[PDB]
Amino acid sequence: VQLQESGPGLVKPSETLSLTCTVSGGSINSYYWSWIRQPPGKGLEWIGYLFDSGSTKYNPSLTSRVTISVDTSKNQFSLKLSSVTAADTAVYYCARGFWGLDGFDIWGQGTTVTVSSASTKGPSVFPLAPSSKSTSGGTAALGCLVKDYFPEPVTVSWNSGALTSGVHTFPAVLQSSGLYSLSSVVTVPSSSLGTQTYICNVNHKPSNTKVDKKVEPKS
Amino acid sequence: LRDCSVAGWLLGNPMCDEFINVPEWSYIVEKANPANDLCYPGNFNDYEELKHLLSRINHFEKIQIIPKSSWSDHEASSGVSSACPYQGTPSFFRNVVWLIKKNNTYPTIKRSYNNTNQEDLLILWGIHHSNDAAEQTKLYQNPTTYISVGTSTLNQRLVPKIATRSKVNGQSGRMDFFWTILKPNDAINFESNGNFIAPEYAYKIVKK
Amino acid sequence: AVLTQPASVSGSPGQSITISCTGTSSDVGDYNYVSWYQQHPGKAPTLMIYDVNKRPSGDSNRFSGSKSGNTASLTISGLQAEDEADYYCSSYTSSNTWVFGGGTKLEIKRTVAAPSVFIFPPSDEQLKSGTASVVCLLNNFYPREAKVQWKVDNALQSGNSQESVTEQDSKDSTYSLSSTLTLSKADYEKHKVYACEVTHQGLSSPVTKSFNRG
Ligand SMILES: *[C@@H]1O[C@H](CO[C@@H]2O[C@@H](C)[C@@H](O)[C@@H](O)[C@@H]2O)[C@@H](O[C@@H]2O[C@H](CO)[C@@H](O)[C@H](O)[C@H]2NC(C)=O)[C@H](O)[C@H]1NC(C)=O
Ligand SMILES: *[C@@H]1O[C@H](CO)[C@@H](O)[C@H](O)[C@H]1NC(C)=O
Repeated sequence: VQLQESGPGLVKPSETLSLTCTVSGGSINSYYWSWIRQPPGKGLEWIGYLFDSGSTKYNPSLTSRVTISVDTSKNQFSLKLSSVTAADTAVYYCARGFWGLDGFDIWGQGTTVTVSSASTKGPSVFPLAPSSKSTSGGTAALGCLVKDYFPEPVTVSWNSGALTSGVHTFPAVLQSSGLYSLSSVVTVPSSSLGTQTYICNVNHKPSNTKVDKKVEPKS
Repeated sequence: LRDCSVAGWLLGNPMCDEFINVPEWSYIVEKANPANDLCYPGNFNDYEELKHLLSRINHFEKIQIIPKSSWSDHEASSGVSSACPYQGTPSFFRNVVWLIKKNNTYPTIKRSYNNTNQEDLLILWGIHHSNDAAEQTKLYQNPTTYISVGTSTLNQRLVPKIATRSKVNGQSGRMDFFWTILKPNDAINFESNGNFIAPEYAYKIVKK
Repeated sequence: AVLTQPASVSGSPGQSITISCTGTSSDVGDYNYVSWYQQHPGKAPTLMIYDVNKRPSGDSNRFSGSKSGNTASLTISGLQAEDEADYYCSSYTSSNTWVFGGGTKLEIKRTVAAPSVFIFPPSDEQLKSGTASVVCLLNNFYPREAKVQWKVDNALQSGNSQESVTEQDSKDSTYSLSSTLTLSKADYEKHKVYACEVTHQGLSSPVTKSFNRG
């Protein structure tokens, strides 16, 4: 069984967040179904769940703003959160459980929602160029700097997922402009900088940006 | 057992207090004039066969399978009757829950329990045949109801019959009880829009 | 709500560690519906334990749950590098809700490891845009504590740099750290020496990496 969250990842303050969970490979019926969120760098918070035919119970701190509903014919259930503020910026998860499990066994992958009046904006990708500037043998490091995008998230791979050994992708930081920036780096053999090709694949779905950048030791 | 039958024991009749992990008995001596059987008048279906299975059973562990608090759209501690008082206050069975409407609505129950234990479970539940259309709407709002219970080897679709009874301890309605054995990894499915007496506690059992 | 969990627990590979989770009578105490979830960052939590002590699969072989009073516990035997994660307890409550604990970051205590330090000057593509980003990379070190100081023509810097740290690596339990110094294109070209000096228990003396043109 698989769960997938769906809906817009950028909502304006005081408007209403709307999300849908699509259940594949199994039926809604007889299970209970829950929404859970996680603000960036924080812990999980239970929003509420739907059970029986269409009964609900909500977290006491949110119950005046939340509506959970179900559509058995489409095998979906939905969350609405009204009058959103910046404190509702979170990754939102849908989840399943049942009596005898009494927790939550299958979770969606999560979808990021950011509460803001700003507009989507794609990243600029700049190289972090290697050279014969060596530290600790497996010397030579390179990367790319993914700068000034909004909102979260971006994904980064190297050589289309073929190079994963020694790669570090750092958590984004939000800078004083309100735009995000991050970097991804790889440690590579110094002796083969001339001949090996290293390409970082940046993907920013909220702006439909998808840019590859070759990183090389210049001259 | 002292003054209780087997049904009144398994259902949690307030009169009886024989519970927890009640010690691995070497079969059961029950008087044929069971002082306190059911609180309400009614029948315990297949009492016969359950008594034969309780013969080959030695030890019981009660467990909570559906929390009473999870019926938050119904009233769950209003179903009480003088048929069986705890102190002198009218009470009901402990191990099973009488769901009443909440504020002129009875939402449709549709809920599963999966036996995630290593033992088979003995699960009990009931149906209420109300006295009159008045009591029906008074307890359950919906005039026309149903109970639906399914496992891999059980298929119940009941319809409760409005009918006025000859009073037994002051009530002209009756409650029928049913039981089944849920195997590990099998699930029991409940679905109802009224008259349902729901399980809360079941019993883990190992046989010979 | 929030159940009480230690913010972090620490252990060497191979040993047993335990995480506590404290609630009250209305959740952890009265019910047997405590679950434990393991979460790596950017992914959904994964159910590791349910009904206080049941395992969904063989991935939980080394995991074991128990409960005493209003305090639940999770024990992980034979700690492995890959056990590094956030762990959350959860409990059903008498209000027909669920509550989570605050989460416990599990840290793997390994030997000391000196950083490898790299400094990157701003690219020409970016300087055409009006801003210069100068990156300092500290790779594969342990423990976490590390001082990074920027110096432009030996002038110490403050307030013009940000940094992020990776999670503990799932195979060798190290950290990496990226410090980014941001200047205007105007201020970048006013100076020559750009230096990153790193201090860390794995280095006998601070290591400085530097470049010139700017
Ligand atoms: C009752 O539940 C069992 C167990 O479910 C699995 O374990 C739980 C703890 C939870 O992690 C679930 O997500 C799991 O699916 C079901 O038996 C499993 O069924 C799946 C079906 O795909 C199968 O892959 C597993 O091998 C089964 N495991 C065992 C031990 O049999 C079972 O189907 C449920 N009963 C009903 C009627 O749905
Ligand atoms: C009772 O239910 C009715 C729906 O008919 C609703 O108007 C009212 O708010 C409810 N009263 C409560 C929940 O106290």
